[PDB]
Amino acid sequence: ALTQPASVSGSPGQSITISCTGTSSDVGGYNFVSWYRQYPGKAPQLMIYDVSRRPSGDSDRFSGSKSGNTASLTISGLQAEDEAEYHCSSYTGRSPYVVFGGGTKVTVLGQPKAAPSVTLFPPSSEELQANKATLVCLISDFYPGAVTVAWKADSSPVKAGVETTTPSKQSNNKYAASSYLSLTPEQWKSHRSYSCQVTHEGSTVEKTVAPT
Amino acid sequence: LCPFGEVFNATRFASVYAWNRKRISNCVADYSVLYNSASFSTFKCYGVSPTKLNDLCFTNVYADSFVIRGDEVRQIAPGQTGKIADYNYKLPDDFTGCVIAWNSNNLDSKVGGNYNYLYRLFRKSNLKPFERDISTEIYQAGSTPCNGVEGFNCYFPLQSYGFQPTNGVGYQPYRVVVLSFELLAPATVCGP
Amino acid sequence: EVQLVESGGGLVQPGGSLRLSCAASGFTFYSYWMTWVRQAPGKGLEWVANIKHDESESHYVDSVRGRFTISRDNAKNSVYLQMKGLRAEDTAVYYCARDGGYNILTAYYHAPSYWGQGTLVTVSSASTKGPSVFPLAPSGGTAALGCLVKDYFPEPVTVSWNSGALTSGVHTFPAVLQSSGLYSLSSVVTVPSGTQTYICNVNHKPSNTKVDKRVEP
Ligand SMILES: *[C@@H]1O[C@H](CO)[C@@H](O)[C@H](O)[C@H]1NC(C)=O
Repeated sequence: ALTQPASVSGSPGQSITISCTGTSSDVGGYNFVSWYRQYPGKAPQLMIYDVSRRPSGDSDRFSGSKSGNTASLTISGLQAEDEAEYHCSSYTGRSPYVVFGGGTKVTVLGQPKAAPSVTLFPPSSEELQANKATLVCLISDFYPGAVTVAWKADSSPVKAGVETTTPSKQSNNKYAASSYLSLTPEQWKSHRSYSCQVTHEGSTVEKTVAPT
Repeated sequence: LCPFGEVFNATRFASVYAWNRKRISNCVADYSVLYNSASFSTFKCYGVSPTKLNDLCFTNVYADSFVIRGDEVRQIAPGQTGKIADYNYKLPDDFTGCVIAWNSNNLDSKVGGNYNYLYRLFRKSNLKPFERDISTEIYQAGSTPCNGVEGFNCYFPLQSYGFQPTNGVGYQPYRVVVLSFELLAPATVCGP
Repeated sequence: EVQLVESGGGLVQPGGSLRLSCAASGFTFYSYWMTWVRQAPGKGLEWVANIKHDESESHYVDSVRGRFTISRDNAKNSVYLQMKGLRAEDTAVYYCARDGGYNILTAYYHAPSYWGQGTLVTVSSASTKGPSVFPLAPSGGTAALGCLVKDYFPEPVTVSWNSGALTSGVHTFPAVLQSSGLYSLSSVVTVPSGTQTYICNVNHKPSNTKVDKRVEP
């Protein structure tokens, strides 16, 4: 409902800014923007409310502002322990009485950025014989651990049947993910190719597979 | 004869946090006339039998009056808990008197809400009996001072009833009169 | 200090019922609005319901209208979310929070402030089921071949290669949860680029399934 970046990264000591765009009937209509921090497996914690106000000294390195339908959260003096998910939200005065963005993962860079290595497997012929078809896109060794994966049949976007994992930290501290596209055998044989496109840090990697 | 109409037939009633009081003395109180005068939906007494009221003498009687939801008239009584009894209008445990109420939807509701009638929602402690708290100081729920403004752990202490004529019966406005029967001193208010 | 102790939740089948509760202490419960928020796995927060300090008002997200009921017992300092007709899309961690509310008199909204610890609600029709294992054949000086371990329940699965002899270049990825309610994962080995035979051993104890699959070009 609100729009925020999937992920932002900064180096320790720097400031980073997370934008959060809404509409005239929420971010642009009230001064009721709130920002929450959430660590894995923990409940959200209110860091900023009324666009720019701090509940406590725990938000001393946080600041907020708003222009038009976009709010911004800035974290200064970035520390390793700032790695967390940040959620913007706004009152709407109607269902949903509170709207959220999708959450932003902040990465505090601890190693050089690294592009995902992508491998794409086509459906097994044994799978085809079982009246099944799965495309398997394996994504490994990327840092920061944030990736968006798009599927294409020929060159058209494919949305149904897609199941992609959240990234998981490898033992080398880089990240891995995988995405699956399930198809009928006929769907698989009736296209010329399928593609797994993985976008990472504004750069996209693509693998394509074809029936043979 | 006690001028009860000055209280019961008042054109406008107070909000319950700002409840009004009229001292009544030096007059004959006829409660069978009061009871049959109107369509009261609540007429209950404490420390006295409602049906033996016209043979009683007291020093003074105080008539407190305010508006609340019909579902809150039950809180206007000794020994009750709830935001109304705790923060707005509190009767002592040994209250002697009567509580009278009637539906006022036709007078006190307004299309699109009548927001004039208020109640207190936050308070640092419960009212003592017959205490009256009109403060609008921002309520400080946490350790941070509120600086007179709303915010985190900082609440404006009053809330509006939104009395609309389409409200359910529990949520319609009811005018309430609490007659307190005081006896210290020669008696100045007797039944007939 | 404020405490919100969440209770309830667990695993049900579609169409089942649950009741969540939140028990408050450290603040005067009946002065505050309460709010429920949910978070599906890997997703953001979603507002679910809210209720006024006096239950005189309660709001619900559209997709739970007529299925969820928010309520509160002020004498017990508790707020409740009654859930009926549960659907798989209702699977989430559910949080109770304080505030979330709106004062008509001042037009001021207090943001959800203190939050319960969360409780997991899982709505699933899946039943124990052993995986089907399919070889993922090969075709930077190295070749990737693997095993698709598909359509099993519940977790976990164990995968090794050559009965544990091959451990280098082996990356077993964490599972997806499909919309059928079943899991799939993949185990891939990167090997030097017709000579060595590569075999993956898949073990699913809940179904007492064991399967070895040879992966060849
Ligand atoms: C209010 O007016 C009506 C009509 O004249 C009368 O019957 C009633 O007694 C009055 N109220 C009181 C408390 O006397």
